[PDB]
Amino acid sequence: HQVALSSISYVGCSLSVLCLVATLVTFAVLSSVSTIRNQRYHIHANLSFAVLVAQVLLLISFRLEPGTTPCQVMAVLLHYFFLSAFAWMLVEGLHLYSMVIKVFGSEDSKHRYYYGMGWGFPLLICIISLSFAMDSYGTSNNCWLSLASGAIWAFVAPALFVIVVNIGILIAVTRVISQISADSAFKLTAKAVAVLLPILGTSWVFGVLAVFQYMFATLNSLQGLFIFLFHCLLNSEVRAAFKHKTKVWSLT
Amino acid sequence: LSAEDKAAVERSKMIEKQLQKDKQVYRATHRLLLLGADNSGKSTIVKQMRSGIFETKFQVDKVNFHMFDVGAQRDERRKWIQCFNDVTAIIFVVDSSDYNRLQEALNDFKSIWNNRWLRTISVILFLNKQDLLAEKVLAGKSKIEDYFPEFARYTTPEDATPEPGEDPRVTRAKYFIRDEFLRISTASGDGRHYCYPHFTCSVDTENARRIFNDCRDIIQRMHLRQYELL
Amino acid sequence: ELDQLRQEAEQLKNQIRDARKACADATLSQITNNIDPVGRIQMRTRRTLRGHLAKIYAMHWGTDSRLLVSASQDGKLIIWDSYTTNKVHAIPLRSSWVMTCAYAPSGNYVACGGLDNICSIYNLKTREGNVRVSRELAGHTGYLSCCRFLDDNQIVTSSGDTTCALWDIETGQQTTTFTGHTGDVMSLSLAPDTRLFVSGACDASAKLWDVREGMCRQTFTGHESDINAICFFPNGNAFATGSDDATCRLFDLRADQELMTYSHDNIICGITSVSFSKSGRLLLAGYDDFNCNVWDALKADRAGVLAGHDNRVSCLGVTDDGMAVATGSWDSFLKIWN
Amino acid sequence: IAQARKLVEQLKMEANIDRIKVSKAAADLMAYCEAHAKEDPLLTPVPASENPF
Amino acid sequence: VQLVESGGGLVQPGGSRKLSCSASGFAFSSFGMHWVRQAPEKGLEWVAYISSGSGTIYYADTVKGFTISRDDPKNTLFLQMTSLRSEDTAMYYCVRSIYYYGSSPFDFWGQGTTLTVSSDIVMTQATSSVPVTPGESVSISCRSSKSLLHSNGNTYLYWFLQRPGQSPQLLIYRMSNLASGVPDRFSGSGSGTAFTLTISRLEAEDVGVYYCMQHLEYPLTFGAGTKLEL
Ligand SMILES: CC1=CC(=O)C[C@@H]2CC[C@H]3[C@@H]4CC[C@H](O)[C@@]4(C)CC[C@@H]3[C@@]12C
Repeated sequence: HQVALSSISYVGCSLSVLCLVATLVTFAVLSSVSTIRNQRYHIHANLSFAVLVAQVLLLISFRLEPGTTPCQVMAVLLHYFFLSAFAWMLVEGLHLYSMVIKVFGSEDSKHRYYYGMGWGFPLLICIISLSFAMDSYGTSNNCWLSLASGAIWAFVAPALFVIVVNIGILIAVTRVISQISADSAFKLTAKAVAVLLPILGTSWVFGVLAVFQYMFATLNSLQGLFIFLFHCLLNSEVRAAFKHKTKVWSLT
Repeated sequence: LSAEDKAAVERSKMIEKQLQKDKQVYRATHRLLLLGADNSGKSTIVKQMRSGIFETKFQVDKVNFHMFDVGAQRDERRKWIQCFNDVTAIIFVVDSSDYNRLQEALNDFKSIWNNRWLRTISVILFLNKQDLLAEKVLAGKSKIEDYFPEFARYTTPEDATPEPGEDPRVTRAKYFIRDEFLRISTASGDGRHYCYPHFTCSVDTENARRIFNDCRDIIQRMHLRQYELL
Repeated sequence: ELDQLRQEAEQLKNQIRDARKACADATLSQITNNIDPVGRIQMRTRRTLRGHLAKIYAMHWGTDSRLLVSASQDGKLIIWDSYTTNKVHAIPLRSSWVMTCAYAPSGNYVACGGLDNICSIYNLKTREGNVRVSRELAGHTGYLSCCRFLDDNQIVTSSGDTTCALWDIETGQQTTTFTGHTGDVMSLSLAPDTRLFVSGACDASAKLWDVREGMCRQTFTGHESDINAICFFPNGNAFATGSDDATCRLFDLRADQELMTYSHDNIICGITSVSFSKSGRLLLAGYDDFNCNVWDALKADRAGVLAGHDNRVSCLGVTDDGMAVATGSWDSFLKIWN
Repeated sequence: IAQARKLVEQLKMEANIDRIKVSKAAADLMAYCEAHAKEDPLLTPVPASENPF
Repeated sequence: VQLVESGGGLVQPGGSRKLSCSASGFAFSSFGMHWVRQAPEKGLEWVAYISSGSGTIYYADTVKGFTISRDDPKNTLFLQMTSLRSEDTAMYYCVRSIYYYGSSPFDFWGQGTTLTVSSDIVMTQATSSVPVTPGESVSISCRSSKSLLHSNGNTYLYWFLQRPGQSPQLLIYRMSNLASGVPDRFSGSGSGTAFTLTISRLEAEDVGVYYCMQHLEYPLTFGAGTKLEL
């Protein structure tokens, strides 16, 4: 029954907006401390903005009257915003792999492929999808991409690929976490999985699979909540930066 | 601005470009502080892979390592070690043949492990008398219980690995020293820095490989801790 | 015998302490409780200088109050133009662990040194157009901690070999050697007349030396830990010493005393650098809590705080005209406040 | 041996310096700070006209 | 310190010549370079400038589209002449000039090579035949159509000396600072829009032609050229 899958999604996605706004605000406020000037926090902030604009757009989606005039631009901007989000999850996964598995040659700056994989390739994919077929963006009933034709593949092929890689990389990063924990084995690995759930997007597999619909909604509506919790509140670096900047503003 | 001010700005930009180029090299080179003792074979380890400070630059898997032997300095260290708050590892070399100067070596790991400006810095342990240790313990002149009591109340741990089969009473001899150093390095600073032990000889090769592996592990742990992983 | 010599030394020390106590009539606080307060001094970061690769360990102000020298333990010596945040010079170093730098009063030479045991004098005014190592000074069996320029040809250094040394640059030899320190000397301050200089060491002491062929004139004690900063008063009749016991102390050259202590119960970190304002009313000290504190040098109380740094503040300086205060910290940043 | 003699001579050298009262040279600091106070930019913030920064 | 050059001679009006300048004992890769022309029995004029490295190149209103390039590894500054108009039959002098705070632009000059061919702040130096005797005092005056006083309080007047059969030598930079290795008897004073150069106790080595330069706007203008006939 599509009576609770809408309310749960709406409340989760609404809390997501506030949490991601807080995430970007705090990342901009603590952008002067040297510990939050790396490619990692660039990826975090960019993914935060992408998911924010995707979820705001979906909230507007749930109420916008279908048609052709607003619906088309809305739909196109809800592909280069749930694809840019996915590409930024892939960038986060690749950075994690080039930081925990291949530990050397990582401090070097590579702010060219990351901003090319995210905010880049999504634009090219959306351009080619619009060129191939534009009427498939309007659909009917609910305003989304065509979950009736092959146009959805232009979203499900880039996504399912990333989810696969972000799974395999995750496995690697868990295995190392196992070996390091094999110097509490079930405690550290579980926390690592929980921390990697929001950025790696491994909670989206239920989207490919689909009771599971409720799990999908409750897991990928609070994605921003999880990002805010595990990368803006429970992160020791951000906490120390916030403490230092608050002390600075208190004394200044 | 004037012409001579625009040209000064351009000179500053060129200096910044060169500085960027140098920072790329600096961030890709892992600085190690080689801190041993007079009896230790650090002066031979540096020679095998080869006043003030002595820089030794090597490279194993296309990765640059820069060891820094502290030379003509005084007998106190609590001051210049602050300059090594950003190094990847401290390579501590101990000679195992000299049991007499091992308690003194013992009360120098504690001065490094439990000293500030070094809580994020790990220590790579090089016990560098393995052949000499075997030569001493195969004879009867060497007596671990004599210099160090409570040796009898200790057995080779289940996690032991005689390399060429080694020889009994030798593996325990190495592992007593290993366990003593690791006990000094265990009950303090949990979750910020770790000690990596390695048995080695002065002429032994693959010592650079051991340093490479330990640096890989240290950087891996630091990067994991940058995330909220562990 | 040895016991007799020890007894004589103890008697001499007790006599010195008794003379100091007898000469102690009034403290600085009693003769300053009436002067109006300096108010809440609020400076702000005007220019922030960036470009260094690693921790900044020393900096010095040129005599023109415009040029700056900063030493970074990546092996770099950068000469900045503080007015226009411009990089005038970038000198690479043979070593990479530099703990001191100095600007010559003329501005033609720059001093450098560190764990390499050698004081390097670089010439900034060659006809070839590139800064070149003009003279390497060897003779120190320990790390150089501080170097200062008397003129274009004489240099003064303090080293980890518990000694200071006055060098003739042309000959490259030690014209004079100052001994009497039982620990690493970390900082030394030149007097304005350039005839005397103080030097603080890790034996919780600061000694006054006469440059013109002299020895230790006075010794000053009272710090509970290592002194790692020092600065003369503009009159040259007093100096401030900072130690890693969260204390900056003022000593008077004419009385062999500790005039005042600048400590707060809420500061527990060390003090890395110390400096004075042009008028002597303000004492500036950088601390290990990433903070810089400015103190009313007459009435010992906190006057203001400069808190813009994200790591340990290492070096401090005040221009010759008192226009600005430059602070270099371990985040590879120098900040100008006024 | 020689170190003890050097220390004795050093302590003898610093024990024969004419020391002035702390009451004086404490008001001298106040006098030098009352003067030159108009010449201290950090004490009284000079307006933006005379401020290179 | 040598800044020689070659590549001149007799060129037909066809407009095709390459002319290069080789520097030795320099930091040529860190120093700006200038090409300065001098017509036969006439005054000086500024041709071209290349900054440290490259990326900042200027030309005159006459030589624009006389390209100029650099070769750092070989220490060679190149000038390509695409036209051979009869007005370009001037001696060409290389000039070394570095621009940082406190620098002395136009420090060292090469030795000109003659190639005979078959907004604009005006500098006025009216007097050109000042008669003097050894041991007397001379005063030359130059005037600026604009104000050579930027808001940073740095006047930008330059005084140069060219003895007969010799390359110009720097005398005064920024109207007040004496060049390195010149007699202290020279001095420069001014207040803007009008400046003077005073020589005290002329010692018979000061006889030559004196020139004034602006360095406010990169179109660099020369003075008429005052000659001390002695
Ligand atoms: C399938 C599909 C294609 C699009 O190009 C954008 C569409 C946006 C809405 C999105 C919709 C919102 C909540 C639903 O669970 C979910 C995820 C089903 C898949 C839809 C998308 C992602």
